[PDB]
Amino acid sequence: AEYQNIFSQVQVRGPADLGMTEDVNLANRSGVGPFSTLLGWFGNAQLGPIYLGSLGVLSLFSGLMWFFTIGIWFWYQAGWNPAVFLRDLFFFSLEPPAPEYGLSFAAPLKEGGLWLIASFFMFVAVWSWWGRTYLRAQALGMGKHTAWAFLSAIWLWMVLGFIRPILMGSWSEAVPYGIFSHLDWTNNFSLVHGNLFYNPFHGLSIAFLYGSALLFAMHGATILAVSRFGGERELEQIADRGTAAERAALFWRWTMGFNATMEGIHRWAIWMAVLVTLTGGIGILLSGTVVDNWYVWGQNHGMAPLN
Amino acid sequence: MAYMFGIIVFLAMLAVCWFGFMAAERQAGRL
Amino acid sequence: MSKFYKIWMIFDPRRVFVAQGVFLFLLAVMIHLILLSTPSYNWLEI
Amino acid sequence: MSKFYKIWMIFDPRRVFVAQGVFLFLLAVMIHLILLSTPSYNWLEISAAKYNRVA
Amino acid sequence: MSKFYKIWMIFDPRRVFVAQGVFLFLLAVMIHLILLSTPSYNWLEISAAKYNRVA
Amino acid sequence: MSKFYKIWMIFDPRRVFVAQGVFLFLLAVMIHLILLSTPSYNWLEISAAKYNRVA
Amino acid sequence: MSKFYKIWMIFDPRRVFVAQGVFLFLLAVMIHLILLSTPSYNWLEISAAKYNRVA
Amino acid sequence: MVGVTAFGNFDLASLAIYSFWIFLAGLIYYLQTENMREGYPLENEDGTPAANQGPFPLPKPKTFILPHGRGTLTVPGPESEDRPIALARTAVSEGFPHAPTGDPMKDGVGPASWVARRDLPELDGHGHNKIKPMKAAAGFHVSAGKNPIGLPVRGCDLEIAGKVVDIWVDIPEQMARFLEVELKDGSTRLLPMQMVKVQSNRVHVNALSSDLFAGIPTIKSPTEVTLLEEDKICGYVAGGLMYAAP
Amino acid sequence: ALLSFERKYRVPGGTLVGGNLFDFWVGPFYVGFFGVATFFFAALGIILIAWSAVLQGTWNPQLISVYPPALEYGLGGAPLAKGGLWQIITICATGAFVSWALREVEICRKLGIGYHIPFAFAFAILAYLTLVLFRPVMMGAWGYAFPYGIWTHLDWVSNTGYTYGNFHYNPAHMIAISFFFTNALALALHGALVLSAANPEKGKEMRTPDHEDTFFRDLVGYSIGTLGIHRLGLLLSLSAVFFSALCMIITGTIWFDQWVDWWQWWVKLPWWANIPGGING
Amino acid sequence: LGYTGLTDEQAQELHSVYMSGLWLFSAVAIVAHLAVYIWRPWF
Amino acid sequence: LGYTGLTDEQAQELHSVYMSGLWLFSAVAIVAHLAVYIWRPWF
Amino acid sequence: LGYTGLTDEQAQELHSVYMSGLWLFSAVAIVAHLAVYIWRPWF
Amino acid sequence: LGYTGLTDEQAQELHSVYMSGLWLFSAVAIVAHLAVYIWRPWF
Amino acid sequence: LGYTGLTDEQAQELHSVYMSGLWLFSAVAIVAHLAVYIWRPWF
Amino acid sequence: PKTNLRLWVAFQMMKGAGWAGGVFFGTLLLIGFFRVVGRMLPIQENQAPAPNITG
Ligand SMILES: CCCCCCCCCCCCCC(=O)OC[C@H](COP(=O)(O)OCC(O)COP(=O)(O)OC[C@@H](COC(=O)CCCCCCCCCCCCC)OC(=O)CCCCCCCCCCCCC)OC(=O)CCCCCCCCCCCCC
Ligand code: BCL
Ligand SMILES: CC[C@H]1c2cc3[nH]c4c(c3C)C(=O)[C@H](C(=O)OC)c4c3nc(cc4[nH]c(cc(n2)[C@@H]1C)c(C(C)=O)c4C)[C@@H](C)[C@@H]3CCC(=O)OC/C=C(\C)CCC[C@H](C)CCC[C@H](C)CCCC(C)C
Ligand SMILES: CC[C@H]1c2cc3[nH]c4c(c3C)C(=O)[C@H](C(=O)OC)c4c3nc(cc4[nH]c(cc(n2)[C@@H]1C)c(C(C)=O)c4C)[C@@H](C)[C@@H]3CCC(=O)OC/C=C(\C)CCC[C@H](C)CCC[C@H](C)CCCC(C)C
Ligand SMILES: CCCCCCCCCCCCCCCC(=O)OC[C@H](CO[C@H]1O[C@H](CS(=O)(=O)O)[C@@H](O)[C@H](O)[C@H]1O)OC(=O)CCCCCCCCCCCCCCC
Ligand SMILES: COC(C)(C)CCC/C(C)=C/C=C/C(C)=C/C=C/C(C)=C/C=C/C=C(C)/C=C/C=C(\C)CC/C=C(\C)CCC=C(C)C
Ligand SMILES: COC(C)(C)CCC/C(C)=C/C=C/C(C)=C/C=C/C(C)=C/C=C/C=C(C)/C=C/C=C(\C)CC/C=C(\C)CCC=C(C)C
Ligand SMILES: COC(C)(C)CCC/C(C)=C/C=C/C(C)=C/C=C/C(C)=C/C=C/C=C(C)/C=C/C=C(\C)CC/C=C(\C)CCC=C(C)C
Ligand SMILES: COC(C)(C)CCC/C(C)=C/C=C/C(C)=C/C=C/C(C)=C/C=C/C=C(C)/C=C/C=C(\C)CC/C=C(\C)CCC=C(C)C
Ligand SMILES: COC(C)(C)CCC/C(C)=C/C=C/C(C)=C/C=C/C(C)=C/C=C/C=C(C)/C=C/C=C(\C)CC/C=C(\C)CCC=C(C)C
Ligand SMILES: COC(C)(C)CCC/C(C)=C/C=C/C(C)=C/C=C/C(C)=C/C=C/C=C(C)/C=C/C=C(\C)CC/C=C(\C)CCC=C(C)C
Ligand SMILES: COC(C)(C)CCC/C(C)=C/C=C/C(C)=C/C=C/C(C)=C/C=C\C=C(C)\C=C\C=C(/C)CC/C=C(\C)CCC=C(C)C
Ligand SMILES: [Fe+3]
Repeated sequence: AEYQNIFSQVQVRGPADLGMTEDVNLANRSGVGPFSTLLGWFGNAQLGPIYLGSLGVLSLFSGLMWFFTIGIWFWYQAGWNPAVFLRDLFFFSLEPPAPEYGLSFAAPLKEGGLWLIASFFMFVAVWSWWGRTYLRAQALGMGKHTAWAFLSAIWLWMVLGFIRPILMGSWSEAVPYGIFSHLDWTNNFSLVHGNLFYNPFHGLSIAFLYGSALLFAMHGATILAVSRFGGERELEQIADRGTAAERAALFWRWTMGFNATMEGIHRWAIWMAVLVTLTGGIGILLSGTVVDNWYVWGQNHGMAPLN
Repeated sequence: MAYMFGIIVFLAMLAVCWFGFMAAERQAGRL
Repeated sequence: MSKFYKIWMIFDPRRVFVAQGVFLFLLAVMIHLILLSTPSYNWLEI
Repeated sequence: MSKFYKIWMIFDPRRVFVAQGVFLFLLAVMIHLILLSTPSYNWLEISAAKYNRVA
Repeated sequence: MSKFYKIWMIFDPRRVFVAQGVFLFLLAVMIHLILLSTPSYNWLEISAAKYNRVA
Repeated sequence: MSKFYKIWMIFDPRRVFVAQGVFLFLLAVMIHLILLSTPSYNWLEISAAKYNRVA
Repeated sequence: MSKFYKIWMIFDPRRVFVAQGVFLFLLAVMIHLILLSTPSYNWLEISAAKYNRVA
Repeated sequence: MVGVTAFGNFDLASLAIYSFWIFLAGLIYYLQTENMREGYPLENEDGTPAANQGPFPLPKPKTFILPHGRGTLTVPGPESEDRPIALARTAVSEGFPHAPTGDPMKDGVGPASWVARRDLPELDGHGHNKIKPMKAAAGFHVSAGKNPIGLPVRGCDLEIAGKVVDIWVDIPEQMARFLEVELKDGSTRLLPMQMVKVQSNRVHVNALSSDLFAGIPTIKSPTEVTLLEEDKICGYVAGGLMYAAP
Repeated sequence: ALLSFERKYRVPGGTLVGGNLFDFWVGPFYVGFFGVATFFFAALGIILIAWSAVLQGTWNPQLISVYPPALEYGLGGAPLAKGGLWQIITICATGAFVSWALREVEICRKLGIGYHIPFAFAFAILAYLTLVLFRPVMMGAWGYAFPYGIWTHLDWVSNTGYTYGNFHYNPAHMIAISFFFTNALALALHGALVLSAANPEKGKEMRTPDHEDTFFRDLVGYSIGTLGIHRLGLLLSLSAVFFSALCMIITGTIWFDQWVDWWQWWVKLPWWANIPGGING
Repeated sequence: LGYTGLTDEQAQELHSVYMSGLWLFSAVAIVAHLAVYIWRPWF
Repeated sequence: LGYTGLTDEQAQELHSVYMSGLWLFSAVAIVAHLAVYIWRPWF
Repeated sequence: LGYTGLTDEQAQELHSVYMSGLWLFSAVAIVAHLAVYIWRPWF
Repeated sequence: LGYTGLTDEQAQELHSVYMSGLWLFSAVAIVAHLAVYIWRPWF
Repeated sequence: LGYTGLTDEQAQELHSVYMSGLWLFSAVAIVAHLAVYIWRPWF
Repeated sequence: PKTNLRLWVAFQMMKGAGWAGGVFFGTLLLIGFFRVVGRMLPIQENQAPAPNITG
C-alpha cells in the first residue's frame, strides 16, 4: 500500500526557530523549548518559545488559583488521605451555593463560599486569556478572527456560570466544579427542563457540532489528498493558486455540485465551529427563563405529537 | 359496469399503440 | 425490431453486458428478499 | 408533433436513455411497493388468504 | 411609471425571471397548503361531506 | 429633504432594491401570519362562522 | 449643536447608515412585540373586547 | 417570561428561532459569494461565458497585498488559462470528456495538469528561499527516521531508476519536501516526498515506471525551485498513476 | 458550465466500473456507474419516505416518522406498513451511501488525488451501519434500530440512553465526546488562524505561515504546523466516530446495567476500597 | 460621485422612478387599510 | 440549430426507432393493466 | 448606460413582453378569485 | 480631512440631508406617541 | 452517431447473439415460474 | 465463430453478476458474524426493553 502522509517518514531538525518579530515586545518572549521527536512524527517537533507579558501573568496566576482552590477542596473532601484522594478523584465536587442563599455572597465557605472564590479566579483567568488572544494577534498585525472565535465559546461559558444564574436568581443554577458532578448537572438540567432534545437551539447546536466533525473530516482529508501538490501550504495557494487548489475544488464540485476556495473554506470552518456555542448559549439562556418544559413547547410548535 | 367498459377502454388504448407503432415503422424506412 | 440492434452503436456492448449482469443479479436478490419478507413464502423459516 | 424528433438535436441520446432507464425502473418499483403496501392489492397476501396459508 | 422598464438596466433578466418563477410557485403552494390546512376550505373534505363519501 | 436622491450616490441601487424587496416580503408575511394567529382577525375562520360552514 | 457635522469625516456614512437602520428597525420591532405581549396594550385584544368579537 | 406570547404560540423562543433562520440564510449567502472569488464567471467548454451563471452574483473585488514586494492580487478578476491545453472534444454535446490529443504526461492535462504559477520561489517570513537542498542549510540534519540519502529508487516496474542524493527541506516548517534523485545519466530530478515510500532498503515510487523518471520536468537552478517548477513536477508525477502503462 | 480552470481536467478514465458508458457529467455533477446507482437509491428511499407519510397520515415534515419492525418481528421481515418500509429504506440508505463513497473513489482517480476523502466517509457509513444493522443483529431485533424521523430519532436516543441510566457514564461515550469537543475547538482555531493571516489589519501585507507558527507559539508555546493541523482535524473527527460506534456496540451486548455502576471497579480496588472517608467511604 | 459613481442626473432619475414606485405601492396599501378599517376597526 | 451534432435525418431516424420502443413498451403495459383489471378492477 | 449592458431599446422590448406575461397571468388569477368568491365567499 | 476622505463641504452637505431626515422621522414619531397617549396613557 | 465504433453489420450480428440469450434466459425463468405456480400459486 | 461471441457475452455478464454476488454474500457473512457473536453473549437473559413506541 502507498504512502498516505499521515505520519512523516523522515524528520529533519534545523536550528531552533525563534519566529516573527513584527511589533512583538521581544523581552517578553522566552527561550525556545526542547524538541520532541515524538511530536515530530505527527507535526512540528519544536516546543516553545512562549510569550508572557501582563495579561499572560494575570491569566496564568488567576488560572493557577482557580485550579489550586478546587484542588484543596478535593484534598479536604478526601480528608487529606492520599489514597482516598485518588480513589474518589472523579467523585469530589465543589458545589455552588444552596438555593436559599439566592445570589447573596453570604453562603458559608463549605456551603458555597469556596465556589464563589473559585469562580472569581476562573472569571479573571478566562477573560484575561481572551485579551491575550486579541493582543498576540495585534502584535503580529494579524486579523482578530481567533479572539472573536474565542468570544463565542466564552458566551456559552458565561451563560452557564454567570448570566443564567443571575437571571434565574440563584448561584445554585451554576455548574459544580467536578468530573462526574458537571455530568450529573448536565443530565439533571435536561430532566428539570423537560427533555432538552426538544430545545430547538440545542438541536441547532448539535447540527453545528456534527457539522464541525463533518467539515473538518472533509477538509483534513481534502488537504492530505492534495498534499502531494503542496496543498497544505494554503496561504501560497490563496496568493498563487496551484493545481492543488483546483483539484480540491473540482473534487467537491464534481461530487456535490458546488465547492469552496482555499480562503473561503476557512470561513465555512470558523462559522461552523462558532455557531456551536452561539446557538448553544441561546438555547440554555432560554431554558427556565422562557421555557420550563421543552417537550410541551415542542408539542405546541408542531414538532412532537399532541397528547 | 365499469368492468365491461374498462375492458373496452383498454382495448381502445391498444389500437392507438398499434397505430403509433405502425406509423413509427412507416417513418423508420427512411421515409 | 426493425432497428433495435442500433442500440449497440449508441452504447458500448462490453460495458452494457457487465452492467446488465449486475442489474439482473440484484433484481433476482431483491425479489427473493421480498418473498422471504412475506410469511406465506418465507422458505428459510422451517 | 411532426417535429418532436428535434428533441434529439437538443439532447444527446447517450444521456437521455440512461436517464429514462433509471426513471422507468424507479417508477415501476415504487408502484409495486405502493401496491404491496396496500392490503387490498398486496397479491402475496391475497393469495395467502385465498389458500388458507399463514395470514 | 413612464420609466419602470429601466429596471432591466439595473437587474439581469436571467436571475429576475428565475427568482420570480420560484417566488410565485412557492407563494401559490403556501396558499393552497394554508387552505388545505383549514377545515372550512379544504375542498377535498368539503366535497367528501357534501356527497357523503365518508358518512 | 430635496437631496434625499443623493442616497443613490452613497448606496448601490441593486443591493438596496434587493434588500428592500426581501424586507417588505418578510414584513408582509409576518403581519398576515399575526392576523391568522388572531382569532378575531383570521378571515378564513370569521367567514366560517358567518356562513355556518362547520358543523 | 451647529458643528456636529464633522462626524461624517470620522465615520464612513455607508457603515453608519446600515448600522443605524438595522438598529432602529430591531428596536421598533422589539417595542411593538413587548406591547403585543402586554395584555393591557395588545390592540388586537383591546379591539376584540370593545367590539365583542371573541364569542 | 415563561408562557408569554405576543400572538399565537409565538413566545420569545419563537422570536429567537425565526430570527436565526433569517441570520442563517444571510450567512449562507455571504459564505457562498465569498467562495466565488476563484474560478468564476462560468464558461462553456469552448471558453465563452456560459448563459447560466447560477443564482448567486459575484462578490465585489477584494485586493490582497502580497509580501516581499510581489504586488497585489485582486479577486475575482480576469482569469485566463494563460497556457495551451492539448485536449479535443469527444462529443459535440457538452458534458462529455475531452481526450488528450497527444502525450498527456508531457502536454500536462488531466491528472498530469499543472498551473502557470509564479516563476519565483516561495519565500519565508524573512524573505529567504523557503525550500532549499539540505546541504545548503548547514544546521539541518536527519534527526529521526530512515535516512533515504544513498538509497536506490525503484519504479512500479520494479526496476531501479536512480539513487537519492539529497533531501530538499522546508526551512521554516522544518520538514522534508522533496527527494533529489540522480538518474543513470547523472542528471537529477526532484520527487515529491508524499509520492514515495522510504522502505528499509529502497525508495519505492509507485507512480512511475523506471523509464518515466527522465520525463520529470527539470529545475532550471540547482539550488532553488520555483512555484511553477513545483507544479510541473508534482503534476507530472501524479499523472503517472493514470497514465503509466504496464 | 465549467469553472474557468476546469476544462483541462475533464479527461476520460479513472472509472472503476462501466468504462465510458457513464463517464460523463450532468451540469457540475460527475455521473459514472455509481452515480446512476446513487441517484436510484436516493430517489427510491426519499419516495418511500413520502409514501410512509401517506400511510402515517401527516404532512408535517417534522412529524413524519418511519418506525422499524416491532421486537416481535425479530430479524425477520415485517409488513410494509408496520416496519417493512423502514427495512427497504435502510437498504436504500446503505446503497446510496456506499455508492456515494465509490463514486468519490472514481473522482479521486480521475483527478489523481489521494483516497482520504472516501476513506474518511466510510467511517460515517460504519457508524450508521452500527446503529441500524450490526447492533440490532447482535441484539436480535430490527426494533433496536432508530426510526427515520427528525424528532422521533431523538426519542430513540433518549430512550436508549436512559435504559442504562445516565449515558454520560459510558466510558467510550466520554472518549467520543472528548474528540467531538476537541475537533470543534481545532476547527475554530484553524479557520481563524488561516483567515487572520490572509486578512490582516487594513493596509498590511498578507502574513506568512511563519506568522501563523509565531502566533500560536506566542499564545501556547507550541505550533503543530500546516501539515500537522490537517492530520489532526482528520484523526480527531475519525476517532470521535470510532469511539462513538464502540460505545454503542458494547451497550446492550456486553454491558446491560446502569453505566454509572461500572465505575465502582475503581472504587472497589482492594488496596483502598475500605479506607474511611471521602465520597465513597 | 460618492461611492457608486452614478452621475447626479442618474441619481435624480433613479430616485424619481423609485419614488413613483414607492407612492404607487403605498397608495394601494392605504386603500387596503382603509377598506379593512371600514370592515373591522382595530381601534 | 443542433446541440448534439445529429443531422436532421439522423434525428428522424433515431426518433422513429425510439417511438417504436415506446409504443411497444406501452402496448405490453396495457395488456398488463388489462389482465390486472380483469383480475381485480380498481374502479 | 446601466449595469446589464442591455440598451434602452432592448430594455423597453424585454419589459413589453414581461408585462404581457404579467397581465395575462393576473387575468387568469382574477377569474380564479371570482370563481372561488362566487363558490364560497371569504368575506 | 478626517479619516473617511470626505471633504468638509461634503460632510456639511450630507449632514443637512441626514438631519432633515432625522427631524422628519422624529416628527412623525412625536405625532404617533401623542395619538397613542391620548388613546391610552402609560402614566 | 456511431458512438461505439461498431459497424452496422457488427451490431446486427451481436444483437442476435444477445437476443438469443434473452429468449433462453426468459424461457428458463418461465419454467421456474411454472414450477412455482404449480407448487404454490400466487393468483 | 459465432459461439465465441455467445461465450463472450456470457463472460461479460458473469463478470457483473459475479461481483454483485460477491458483495451480496460477503455482506451476508458479515451479518452472520454479528449473529454468531450475538449467540455467544448473554443477551437473551438481559434482553433490553424496546426503545420505540411502536414496540
Ligand atoms: C434540513 C436542512 C438541510 C440543510 C442542507 C445544507 C444547508 C447548508 C449548506 C448550504 C450549501 C449551499 C449550496 C450552494 O451554495 O448552492 C449554490 C451553488 C452555486 O453553484 P454554481 O455552479 O456557481 O451555479 C449554478 C449553476 O451554474 C451550476 O451549473 P448548471 O446550471 O449547468 O447545473 C445546475 C446544477 C444544479 O443547479 C440547480 O439545481 C439549480 C440551482 C440550485 C440553487 C440552490 C440554492 C438556491 C435555490 C433554493 C430554492 C430552490 C427552490 C426550487 O446541476 C443540475 O441541475 C443537474 C441535475 C442534478 C440536480 C437535480 C436536482 C433536482 C431537483 C431537486 C431539488 C433541488 C432544490 C435546490 O451550487 C448550486 O447551485 C448547486 C447545488 C446543488 C447541491 C445543493 C445542496 C445544498 C442544499 C440545497 C441548496 C441550499 C439550500 C438549502
Ligand atoms: C441528559 C443530557 C442531555 C443534554 C444536556 C445538555 C446541556 C445541559 C447542555 C448541552 C449542550 C450541548 N450538547 Mg446536549 N444533552 C443531551 C444530548 C446530546 C447529544 C446526544 C447524541 O444525545 C449531543 C451530540 C449533544 C450535544 C451538545 C453540544 C452541541 C452542546 C455543547 C457545545 C459545546 O461545545 O460544548 C462544550 C464547550 C463549552 C462548555 C465552552 C467552554 C469555553 C470555556 C471558556 C473554556 C474554559 C477552559 C478552562 C479555563 C480550562 C482550561 C484548561 C487549559 C489546559 C488551560 N447533546 C441530553 C438531551 N447538552 C450545551 C448547550 O449549548 O446546550 C444548548 C449545554 O449547556
Ligand atoms: C467556538 C467553540 C469551541 C471553542 C473555541 C475556542 N476555545 C479557545 C479558543 C477558541 C477559538 C481560543 O483562542 C482559546 C485558546 O487559547 O485556544 C488555544 C480557547 C481555549 N479553549 C480552552 C478549552 C476548552 N474549549 C472548549 C470548547 C470550545 N472551544 C468549543 C468547542 C472546551 C470544552 C469543554 O468543550 C474546553 C475545555 C482552552 C484550551 C483555551 C482557553 C484557555 C484559558 O482561558 O485558560 C485559563 C487558564 C489558564 C491560563 C491557566 C490554568 C492553570 C494552568 C495549570 C497554568 C499554571 C501555571 C503556573 C505558573 C504554574 C505554577 C506551579 C507552581 C507549583 C510552581
Ligand atoms: C466520519 C466523520 C464525520 C463525517 C464525515 C464525512 N461525511 C461525508 C464525507 C465525509 C468525509 C463525505 O465525503 C460526504 C460528502 O459528500 O460530504 C459533502 C459525507 C456526507 N455526510 C453527510 C451527512 C452527515 N454526516 C454526518 C456525520 C459525519 N460525517 C461524521 C461526524 C451526519 C451526522 C448526523 O452526524 C450527517 C447528516 C452528507 C452531507 C454526505 C453524504 C451524502 C450522501 O450519501 O449522498 C447520497 C445520498 C443522498 C443524497 C440521500 C440518501 C437518501 C436516503 C436513501 C433516504 C433517507 C434515509 C435516512 C436514513 C433518513 C434519516 C432521517 C433522519 C431524520 C434520521
Ligand atoms: C448458492 C447459495 C446457497 C445459499 C444457501 C442458503 C443460505 C441461507 C442462510 C444465510 C446465512 C446468513 C444469514 C445471516 C445470519 C443468520 O442466520 O440470520 C438469521 C436471522 C433470523 O434470526 C431469527 O433467529 C434469531 C436467533 S438465532 O440466531 O437463530 O439463534 C433471533 O435473534 C431473531 O429474532 C430471529 O428472527 O435473520 C437475520 O439475521 C436477518 C438477515 C437480514 C438480511 C437483510 C436485511 C434487511 C433489513 C434491513 C437492513 C438492511 C441492511 C443492508 C445492508 C447492505
Ligand atoms: C439492450 O440494451 C439494454 C436494454 C440492456 C440497455 C439499453 C440502454 C441503457 C444504457 C439503458 C440503461 C438503463 C439504466 C441506467 C437502468 C438503471 C437501473 C437501476 C439503477 C437499477 C437498480 C437496481 C437495484 C437493485 C435491484 C438493488 C438491489 C439491492 C438489494 C436486493 C440488497 C442486497 C444487495 C447487496 C448487499 C449488494 C449490493 C450492495 C449494497 C450495499 C446494497
Ligand atoms: C400545493 O397544493 C396543491 C399541490 C394541492 C395545489 C397547487 C400546486 C400548484 C401551485 C401548481 C402549479 C402548477 C404549474 C405552475 C404548472 C405549470 C405547468 C406547465 C407550464 C407545463 C408545461 C408543459 C410543457 C410541455 C410538456 C412541453 C413539451 C415540449 C415538447 C415535447 C417539445 C420540445 C421541443 C422540441 C423538441 C423542439 C426543438 C427545436 C429545435 C430547433 C432543435
Ligand atoms: C411584525 O410587525 C410588528 C407587529 C412588530 C409591528 C411593527 C413592524 C414595523 C416596525 C414595520 C416597519 C415598516 C417599515 C420600516 C416599512 C418601510 C417601507 C418602505 C420604505 C417601502 C418602500 C417601497 C418602495 C417601492 C415599492 C419602490 C419601488 C420602485 C420601483 C419598482 C422602481 C425602481 C426604479 C427604477 C426601475 C429606475 C431605474 C433607473 C435607471 C437609471 C436604470
Ligand atoms: C404515487 O405516485 C404515483 C406513482 C401514483 C404517481 C403517478 C404519476 C406520474 C408522475 C407518472 C409518470 C409517468 C411517466 C412520466 C411515464 C413516462 C414513460 C415514458 C416516457 C416511457 C417511454 C418508453 C420508451 C421506450 C421503452 C423506448 C425504447 C426505445 C428503443 C428500444 C430504441 C433505442 C434506440 C435505438 C435502438 C437506436 C435507434 C437509432 C439509431 C440510428 C442510433
Ligand atoms: C401567509 O401569507 C399569506 C399567503 C396569507 C399572504 C401573503 C402576502 C404577500 C406578501 C403577497 C405577495 C404578493 C406578491 C409580491 C405578488 C407578486 C406578483 C407578481 C410580481 C407577478 C408577476 C408575474 C409575471 C409573469 C407571469 C411574467 C411572465 C413572463 C413571461 C411569460 C416571459 C417574458 C420574457 C420574455 C419573452 C423574454 C424576452 C427576451 C428578450 C431578449 C427581449
Ligand atoms: C418492487 O418490485 C418488486 C420487487 C415487487 C418487483 C419487481 C418489479 C420490476 C420493476 C421488475 C423489472 C424487471 C425488468 C425490467 C427485467 C428485465 C430483464 C431483462 C431485460 C433481461 C434480459 C436478459 C438477457 C440475457 C440474459 C441475455 C444473454 C445473452 C447471452 C448470454 C448471449 C447468448 C449466449 C447463450 C444463449 C449461451 C450462454 C452461455 C452458456 C455457457 C450457457
Ligand atoms: C495534586 O493536588 C493539587 C492540589 C496540587 C492539585 C489538584 C488539582 C485538581 C484535582 C483539580 C481539579 C479540577 C476539576 C476537576 C475541575 C473541573 C471543572 C469543570 C468540569 C468545570 C465545568 C464547568 C464550569 C463552568 C461553566 C464555570 C463557569 C464560571 C463562570 C462563568 C464564572 C462566573 C463567576 C462567578 C459566579 C463569580 C462572581 C464573583 C464575584 C466576586 C463578582
Ligand atoms: Fe486548511
